[PDB]
Amino acid sequence: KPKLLNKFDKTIKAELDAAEKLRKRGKIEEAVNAFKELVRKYPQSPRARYGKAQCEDDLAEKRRSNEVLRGAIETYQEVASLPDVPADLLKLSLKRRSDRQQFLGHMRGSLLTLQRLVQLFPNDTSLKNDLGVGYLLIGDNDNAKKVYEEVLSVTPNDGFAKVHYGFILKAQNKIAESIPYLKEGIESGDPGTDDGRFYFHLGDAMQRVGNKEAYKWYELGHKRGHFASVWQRSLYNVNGLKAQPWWTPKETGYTELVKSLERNWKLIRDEGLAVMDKAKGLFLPEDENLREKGDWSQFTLWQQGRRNENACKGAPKTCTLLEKFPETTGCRRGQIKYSIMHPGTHVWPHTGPTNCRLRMHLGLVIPKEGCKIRCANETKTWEEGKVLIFDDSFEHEVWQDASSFRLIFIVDVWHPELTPQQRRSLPAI
Amino acid sequence: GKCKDGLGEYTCT
Ligand SMILES: O=C(O)CNC(=O)C(=O)O
Ligand SMILES: [Mn+2]
Repeated sequence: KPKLLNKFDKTIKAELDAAEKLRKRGKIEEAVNAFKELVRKYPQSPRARYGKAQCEDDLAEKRRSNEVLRGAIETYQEVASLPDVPADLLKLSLKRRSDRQQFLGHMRGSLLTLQRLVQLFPNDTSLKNDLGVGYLLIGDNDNAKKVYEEVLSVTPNDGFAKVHYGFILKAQNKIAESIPYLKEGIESGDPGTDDGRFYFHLGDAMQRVGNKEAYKWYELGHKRGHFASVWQRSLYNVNGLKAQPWWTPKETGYTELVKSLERNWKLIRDEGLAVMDKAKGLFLPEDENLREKGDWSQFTLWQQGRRNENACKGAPKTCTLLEKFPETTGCRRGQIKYSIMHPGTHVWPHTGPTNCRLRMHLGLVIPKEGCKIRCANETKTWEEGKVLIFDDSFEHEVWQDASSFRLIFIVDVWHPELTPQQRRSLPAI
Repeated sequence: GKCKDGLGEYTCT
């Protein structure tokens, strides 16, 4: 289907075919030298150049080297610099460049590549879509929205553009506006629309607007292998881990940590209260759109397994206490933080991003009534000096209708059934 | 942005 040979390359199709054959046979070692020879002989051949790039790519796989892949990334661009490059070959070479640049984390660089691709092929919708993703991976939702808007003006039926437009809208708290786009987009069945993210956010948006069809999409999302279950909808998961909403200290194995938190809960409280009084700026409002209403702020000591030095100067003994416990201070997919919630607060039902952590709550200041937390189908309350443990990858919801503030201490731990190796390798969240 | 309590970002890692 794809024509990759220009006028000149057709006159050397034999040599080019010869070289490619070696690559396909896995003999990626001598296939390089073969294309390197053709490149030397025909320094303007796009197909010879693309051949070199592809072998360098495979070599990066075999060797698992970033420098050789970095080299392939440049060779892929080299192809685009040559004269008389066929469109199909031009598109292929630059697409793969972007792909691998995103693999290496050169998202900024992958963007310029995608912008170039859209400039070179202004009629290709799928490239505009990929450009949109490029913007989303750098947190540039504004430019991503423009792109998908640009796409839908020309192609209102593109499901990919719809889910992504819906995703951006919901992230903008345009809840009602987002639903038709997420729904129609998934239903379109286009490639790239069967993503757990869109199932996750469609249902949440539905829940927020009182649409009882929400769990119909959680159910479908589960049936298509995105959610471990209808209640547990985290997307960054290690499959197999014991999954249950509520845990007991003994069940986690982290009994020393719990003892330490409960035995020393008052110094933990006092340092938190002291920050409230003399440094309330260290408490930052919740900024993930998880609130329907009310005041909710958090004072973070650890995140992604990294100690916040300045924060710990506000809770020095607490931080000194926790340094003893690497199961939490080394949890690169959790946090350690004070969490204060005031009356008139309701937190939407929600789920955390990963099943790789369990979440501990130490009661510090708990009003006699008004404060409760539901995880799955069971609601519980906090007690001062007592630890609650739940898996926040399960849907959970929170209320604060007391007559004064409620302070807790949140301590995340690695899921106990995670092997030491897993705890070392898992990318941070 | 980071995904601390939820899944708001297009990618969390
Ligand atoms: O901190 C609070 O009051 C509520 N906490 C949560 O919902 C959580 O830890 O995931
Ligand atoms: Mn939560």
